[PDB]
Amino acid sequence: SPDERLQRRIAQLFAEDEQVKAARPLEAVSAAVSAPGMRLAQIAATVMAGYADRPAAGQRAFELNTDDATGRTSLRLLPRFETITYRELWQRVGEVAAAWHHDPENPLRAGDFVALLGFTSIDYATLDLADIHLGAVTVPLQASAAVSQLIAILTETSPRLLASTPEHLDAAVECLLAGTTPERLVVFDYHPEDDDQRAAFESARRRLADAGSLVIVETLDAVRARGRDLPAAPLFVPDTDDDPLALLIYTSGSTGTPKGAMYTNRLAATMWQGNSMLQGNSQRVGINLNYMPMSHIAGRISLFGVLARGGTAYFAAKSDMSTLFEDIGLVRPTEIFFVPRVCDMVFQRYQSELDRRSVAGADLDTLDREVKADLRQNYLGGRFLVAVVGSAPLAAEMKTFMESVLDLPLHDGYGSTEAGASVLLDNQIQRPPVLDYKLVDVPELGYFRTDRPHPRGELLLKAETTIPGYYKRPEVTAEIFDEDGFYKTGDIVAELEHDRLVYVDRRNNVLKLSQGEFVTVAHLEAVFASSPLIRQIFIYGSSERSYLLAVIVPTDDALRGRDTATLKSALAESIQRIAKDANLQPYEIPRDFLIETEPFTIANGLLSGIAKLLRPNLKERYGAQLEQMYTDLAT
Ligand SMILES: Nc1ncnc2c1ncn2[C@@H]1O[C@H](COP(=O)(O)O)[C@@H](O)[C@H]1O
Repeated sequence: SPDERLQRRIAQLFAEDEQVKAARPLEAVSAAVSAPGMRLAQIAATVMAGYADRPAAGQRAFELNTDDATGRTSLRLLPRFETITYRELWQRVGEVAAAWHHDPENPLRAGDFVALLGFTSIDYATLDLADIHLGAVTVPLQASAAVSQLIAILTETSPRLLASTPEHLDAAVECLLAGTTPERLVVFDYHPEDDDQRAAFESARRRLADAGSLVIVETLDAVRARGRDLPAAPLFVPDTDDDPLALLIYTSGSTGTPKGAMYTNRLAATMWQGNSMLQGNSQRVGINLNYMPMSHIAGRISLFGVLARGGTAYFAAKSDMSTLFEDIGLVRPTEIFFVPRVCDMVFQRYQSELDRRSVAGADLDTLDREVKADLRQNYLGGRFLVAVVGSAPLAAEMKTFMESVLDLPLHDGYGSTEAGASVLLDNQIQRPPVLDYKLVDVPELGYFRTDRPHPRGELLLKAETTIPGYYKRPEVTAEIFDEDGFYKTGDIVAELEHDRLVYVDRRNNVLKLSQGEFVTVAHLEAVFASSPLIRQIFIYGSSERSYLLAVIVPTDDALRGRDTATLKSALAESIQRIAKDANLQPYEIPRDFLIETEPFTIANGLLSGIAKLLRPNLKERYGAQLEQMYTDLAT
């Protein structure tokens, strides 16, 4: 059977693979972690002691290369990873915490805010745990946020320390020049031998000097060396009836201004011991590649859930996924969380390889099997026990495809920053943490409890993992809870039967075409991902119009040897074939579109940090062009 075959691979792994064998969670440690009165920092401490000698975290090895022509010295990555142990990481954490707690003039205290501007890394983990160690509130800033937004965040949270990576010092210094509250700027992920990083650092210190700031600019290495000669810091443990704030996770609802979702000491502890499948509540060996930012809930769960199981968390070299598959192939994780964008990258690799190897003497469906086998064992590392997709919808055909590549199920996990990570797993309500739910009719979008095969409406939730609200935004907080205490997800679902729900789309993505047919734009975007010719797609509509438009980023091979006209016909053809396969309505098919050779990225503000389309920014970028296309066509 399919499970039988997969279970045969795992038995081989545990017989043969000694890294895997050595990373099995310890029952005694898991027991201690799930102990009743344990608070967040005690959990961290227990894990670190319990797994002290094991590799905890890894990063790419690197070299420093001097170009004798330019004279410039740059950090260069090597194709391997280096690890540090639980003991070493915790030692580093304790050093930062001692430095902060025992500072002679201006020490940090429980409840102070600390702001962090980074990706995900050993240094990030060090700073984040040190906050936890002292009961400081972590504010992990989104790299994708505009400086104006960052300043808004800092104004609101009044942190006493700001920490930043070199690539982010430009935004960090503008925040500090603006008269915000941090007293120290701590640079991390910092290699002074790299000229570009050194220049960013020395610029940062000299601009703050020139401007007469009293901010102390320093390196994380220097903070650690200082704490190394200071007494041990106390471990923060709130009293039994207290649940102080521990973490703010900023998230942008249906339009991009950040609101800080409040995670209390208790809610943050669920990332170590809550029951998702990627949370630390299991005995699965956790060797994983962390490629999502610590500013997002999925990044934090990926780190803390792995640490909770005594596994090893490897950090991706880059935040834009440009090293993602090289990293996965080197790490060979025993688990992944996919976002759909990553499934896209796998599909594009497949299409490319298949097209390339499809020579005259080929047997094609045996070739398909061979390309997928190569993807599986080599591109993705061949050590997977489990796979999950989440954060955004995956179309049925791409799910079918990915399962064919992985040769195991691809679990669909639905959750949110506000509601919690688990909520729905493969269409099944997860209890715990869900306490109850209901569907509420949405008459103006055509979703009623009395709809056709299955009831439809907005999902409203109660769960143990729901946030209490957003930090200092109580009128915004008021709107996400109904009179009875239900969290309004803003998501449309269908109820197949009790506790079994199918995600449709966000309420705000449901559009009524003029003839009165509703379309779901994010869902249709997912469907057209299966076009072998489409690299990215943004689908756009107007309720004043009868049909959809799109902005399509073609693949490199789709582009090759074609002019604009030919490229459009080829895309249009592919679009029709995909629509047929997914049994789409005629009105669900983009009837024209813009060709865009510039990919949507984090850097140009069109992708989020977890590679989701940022709809408000895409509407602002292409909306005028698109409406003009509507007008030209109507003419
Ligand atoms: N498995 C999934 N399928 C479809 N959409 C999802 C899934 N998981 C999360 N989402 C979407 O992501 C939103 C939460 O985003 P975030 O707070 O960034 O995790 C949800 O309200 C959904 O719109």
